[PDB]
Amino acid sequence: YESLTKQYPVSKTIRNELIPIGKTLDNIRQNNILESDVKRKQNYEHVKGILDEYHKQLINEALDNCTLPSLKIAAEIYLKNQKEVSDREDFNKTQDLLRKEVVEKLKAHENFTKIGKKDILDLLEKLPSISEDDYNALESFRNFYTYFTSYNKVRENLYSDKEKSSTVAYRLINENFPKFLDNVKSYRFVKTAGILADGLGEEEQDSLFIVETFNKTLTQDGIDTYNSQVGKINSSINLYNQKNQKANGFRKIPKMKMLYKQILSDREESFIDEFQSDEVLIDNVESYVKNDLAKTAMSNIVFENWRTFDDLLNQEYDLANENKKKDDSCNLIENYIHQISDDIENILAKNRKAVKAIKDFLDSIKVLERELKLINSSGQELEKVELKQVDSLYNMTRNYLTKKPFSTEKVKLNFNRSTLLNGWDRNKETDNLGVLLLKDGKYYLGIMNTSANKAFVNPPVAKTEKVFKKVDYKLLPVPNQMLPKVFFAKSNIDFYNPSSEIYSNYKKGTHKKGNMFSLEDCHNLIDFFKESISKHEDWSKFGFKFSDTASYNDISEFYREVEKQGYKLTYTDIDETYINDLIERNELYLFQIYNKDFSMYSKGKLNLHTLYFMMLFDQRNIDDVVYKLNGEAEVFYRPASISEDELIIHKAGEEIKNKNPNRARTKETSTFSYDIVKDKRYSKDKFTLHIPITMNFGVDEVKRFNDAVNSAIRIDENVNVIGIDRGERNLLYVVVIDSKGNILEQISLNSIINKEYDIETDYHALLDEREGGRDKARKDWNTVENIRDLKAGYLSQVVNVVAKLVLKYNAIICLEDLNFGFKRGRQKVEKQVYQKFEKMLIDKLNYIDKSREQTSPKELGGALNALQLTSKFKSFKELGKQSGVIYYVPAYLTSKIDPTTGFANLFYMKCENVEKSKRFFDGFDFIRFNALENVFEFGFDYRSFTQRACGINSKWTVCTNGERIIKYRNPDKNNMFDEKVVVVTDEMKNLFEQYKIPYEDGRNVKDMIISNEEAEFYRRLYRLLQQTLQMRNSTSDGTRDYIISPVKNKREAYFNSELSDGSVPKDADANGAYNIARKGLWVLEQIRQKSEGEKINLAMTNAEWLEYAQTHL
RNA sequence: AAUUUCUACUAAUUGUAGAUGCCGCUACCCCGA
DNA sequence: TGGTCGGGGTAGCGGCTAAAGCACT
DNA sequence: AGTGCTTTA
Repeated sequence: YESLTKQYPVSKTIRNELIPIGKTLDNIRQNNILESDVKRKQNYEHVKGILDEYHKQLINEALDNCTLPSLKIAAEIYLKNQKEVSDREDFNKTQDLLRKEVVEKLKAHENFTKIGKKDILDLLEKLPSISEDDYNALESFRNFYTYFTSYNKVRENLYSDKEKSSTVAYRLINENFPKFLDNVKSYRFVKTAGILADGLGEEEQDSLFIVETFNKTLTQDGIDTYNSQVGKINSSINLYNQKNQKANGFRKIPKMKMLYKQILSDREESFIDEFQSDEVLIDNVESYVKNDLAKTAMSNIVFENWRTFDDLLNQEYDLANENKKKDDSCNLIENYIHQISDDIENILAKNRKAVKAIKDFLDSIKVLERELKLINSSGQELEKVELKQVDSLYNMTRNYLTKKPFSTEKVKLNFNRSTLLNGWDRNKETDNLGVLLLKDGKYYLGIMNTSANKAFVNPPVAKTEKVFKKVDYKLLPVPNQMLPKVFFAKSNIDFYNPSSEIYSNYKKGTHKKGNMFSLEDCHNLIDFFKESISKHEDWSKFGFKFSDTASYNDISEFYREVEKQGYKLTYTDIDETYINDLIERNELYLFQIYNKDFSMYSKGKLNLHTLYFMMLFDQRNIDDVVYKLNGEAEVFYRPASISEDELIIHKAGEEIKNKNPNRARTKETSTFSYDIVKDKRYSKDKFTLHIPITMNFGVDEVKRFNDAVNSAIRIDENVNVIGIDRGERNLLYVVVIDSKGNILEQISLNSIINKEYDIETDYHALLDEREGGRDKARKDWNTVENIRDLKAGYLSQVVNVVAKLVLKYNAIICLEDLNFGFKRGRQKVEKQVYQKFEKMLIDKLNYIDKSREQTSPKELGGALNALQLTSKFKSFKELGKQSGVIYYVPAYLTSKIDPTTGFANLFYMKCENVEKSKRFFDGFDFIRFNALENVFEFGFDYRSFTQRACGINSKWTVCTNGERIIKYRNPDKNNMFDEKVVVVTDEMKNLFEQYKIPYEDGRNVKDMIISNEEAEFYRRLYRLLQQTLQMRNSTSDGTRDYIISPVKNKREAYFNSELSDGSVPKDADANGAYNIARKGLWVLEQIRQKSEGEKINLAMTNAEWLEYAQTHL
């Protein structure tokens, strides 16, 4: 499995730590960044609600009020069967948004705001603010490096693929017209809204047949006009919705109309305009006739009852009168809350009034909205008026904590250079302000001061032999763009004439995508590029070796060859004393980096991320196709969190005890030094970096899952398979196997152990009893352990275990499916944390690394070339397919039950009627009894059962022997139950003695039982019949294992889990893991059966699975 | 009870063993004061 | 069941982005 | 005769 190595350009962002070195307090202000007092954020009442609010004008004065409304502009049946046979993929385009130029009509108006042109947001005041304590008019701050592609322009594509299901400006026309073709295929006499709308009497629209400018719902008036009034009238009326019949209540949750949820620009942008008095203004100042009704209590300020008159009317018949469920008219029991919305006869009429009296008044109308319940004004009036137009902006007034990660109004400050760190190339040394440097071992970092940026352009040669080595590099970005950018600029055209024919060819674009042309002229263009780069000196410093003239790289291949060669790092000696001589002038912000790892006596193994950063500048290695520093690397300061006083800590003499068993025993004193210990990471200030990384830079191929597995598929080196399962006693018991089902491991991941350190961790009961502690402590207050953080850490540790197993035994991972599977079901892990375990196991299997103090990195797990075992995942919808080396198989009717009979659920369902029970018995061949082993054995054949193709060969004779510890129900003493049957046999000898039947003849005693008729007799016979087959034991507290299949496995084995043999699963969930492994080997055989890049589906049928499980020997 | 970040660690020790894309685009969900 | 406020996550939704003209004071 | 840069490409 030596393929799959650096076969996908993965990328990461190392998050390292900074500490200064030298003086490192350069500036007179002592900030060293000058992001130390922004002051733009405290008392933000002047500025709040300006930019994002005037986005409302920016959208309103640009969108097209009168679009091309006609759905019939396509002029097409679509698909009603009244058309020609030849579709020719045109009808699906008619379903699709085949129009193009409505965006062109949208963008007709540039639409700058009343307050200011873009220049007010682009002119550099070079200040954090201009506003004042009294008021502000055109407040702004400096530009901060390309807001355009990032913050505000994302809102300006509404008919596009923005990947959010609310900007519904074209999915409405995409969906409603197919729905109307359905509504004319069938007719609307099944829906309730056609006539429940006692008035309008329509499902959605005033007249459903006609088209309409549905974007009226998108604007300020919102979906209230579309929905809210008929929502209000929807109540206990229409008793046939509450009294079933052929229609008008065809389902319990119909709600037959909906326009899809409010657009991104809605729930947003309350009312305010450019005025010379400022307000925080979270509330509707224009007009709050809105009422988000929530109709339970009226006059709750001055009534104090959650239901107004229901509280007054009665208190006994609220529960004394029987509920509606068993005793089914809704209009007499629930119509109270529908007639409760008695409308207020009048229209607190108030606006933002008293702010001018003193400088500080904040929230008048917000307090009015808070204290007053919704105004009960904008009702319904039995017909769907523009009532409740301003719920859409009260929806800004509420939930304002939810929507605001980043607009352009709140970007953070940094060094006095917007482009900080955008590129650390040779030529851009002067402007990008960044410089890399390092001594031996300690990795330094330099940032030039703004005053003397050009001071570093002249490094004098070495004088003293105290080096302070400095690193620089050189590259060539985006060669699709730089190559046409250079040699076609008007300046370089003057400095070097190109041929007019080639310029004409490129301007018309003969050589671009989608054309047949003279390949010799394409070669002429390529030569023009090559020789005009030969003209250069800065570009010519690169060792560029492009292709040959016999057949040159295509233009995409040309840019690939340009990009992959274009990166070279080097270094030059610098006098340390000279750095000391210059830093006095406050001209260079120096830094250096370390963490837990960089310390020689700290011999312990490295963190994985300090290995990458350390090996990045491994100057002895070229790092040609290995990690390359790239892109912006913005820094981040945080302040100190917790004080030393709050750090409660013992002084010298802290011989405290160990929490762990087997180390609280051996070393209870906890021998230690007296550098007394505590988490210090929050005890001080901090500086942090982000270094983007393109691990496996320059790799020339992105591939797929079949590509990411088929190399293993031809020649195996992987045949083993990991099983995974969960259960009660073991949380996540795992089982690996071999090709032919030989179990090779039985380790419970409840227990893990540091083998190299070779001291037992006793992880069992540090897992199960600790999560039990969380279970019994989380009910009343938020425990220290989050509800899933311990599971996250445990699964994180398990990733190392499974990765080591994969690399040791060659085994491939075969986690259970959760799509072809049916239920959600009772589970040991509640919210499908197993799903994010799949995600984590993919995410790490993108790349184990040793991460030790010294390395010889030329290895598969040597941190140079990490094996990319699985390609990246896209979606859980994409899951259910083989994610590289993480296959999936279903898990249903086999997670608990061995397949030897498998009828844990009885082959028939439970019997109630006496004659049906008799018929159910009559399929049996013989019910018998032998007093030797006391076995009251039975007999039956497969063919006489429902679903007579599900199983295969149910001719086995279910026996009855051995004890069972089954979970009785004997609720006499408040849900008591007998913990066991004494033995499964002999509990019905008394039942036979009730009739005194000759049960020792060897006859089919059934012949008498059909003649016997007693309800309790057959009820108890049912209980013992289901219980003798209950082959999994309900393990007690202080668990005991008994996997006891009544059918013999040819040797009276019963797969008895009390035994010690390895092939026998030790526990029930271990047997389930074994079953998942046996499905895993089958799906691997299914894959091997194929012989092309095409692969059959991963799924299984229950019949086929039961067939193979029967034929597992 | 030590970190750069998270779980758990004491683990010969101002540390141990294993894991992680930071800013960022706005959305859904699912049950609930 | 449209009835209102969540409430915290879930999943598919920018990244893994760096030189050169060019209009510049 | 020009440094900031938003532009491109």
